[PDB]
Amino acid sequence: HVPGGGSVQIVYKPVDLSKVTSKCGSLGNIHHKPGGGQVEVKSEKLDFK
Amino acid sequence: NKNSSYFVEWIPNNVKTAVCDIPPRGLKMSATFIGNSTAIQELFKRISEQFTAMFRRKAFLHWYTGEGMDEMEFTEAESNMNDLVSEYQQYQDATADEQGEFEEEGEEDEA
Repeated sequence: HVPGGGSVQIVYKPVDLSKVTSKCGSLGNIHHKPGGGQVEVKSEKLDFK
Repeated sequence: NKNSSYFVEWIPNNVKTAVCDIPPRGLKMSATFIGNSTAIQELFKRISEQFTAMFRRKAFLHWYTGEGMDEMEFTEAESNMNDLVSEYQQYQDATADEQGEFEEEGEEDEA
């Protein structure tokens, strides 16, 4: 007989962050909205016709 | 007369007086001030820049939409806000002096 055991394997496994996916509201934007209307439309020059 | 730079030029005689017989307890005379100025455009700019800082990135919005708002409701309130702060700047540096009028252009030929 040959004594000294057979063989036994270690428990060890590789690791990864799985390309995981979540929500982001901030990622959906790069630009701001244009301004409101700064201009008068009511004014009249009061000509006596 | 002292503040001609801070009264609007197309509004003559800007002040509404009132002169009550009865001053507050303890004061021999007093007065309540009330002013409507283009200067308040700095409250509305401050609100709306601080609003955009939460809003454009959608900070704390789930607390409002979770009650039942939508982004549209924010959009209607922002559309009013951008109009109201513009309605200030529309009257800032507006004058009593008259603006001209124009014709149309767009025509040319060989000679």
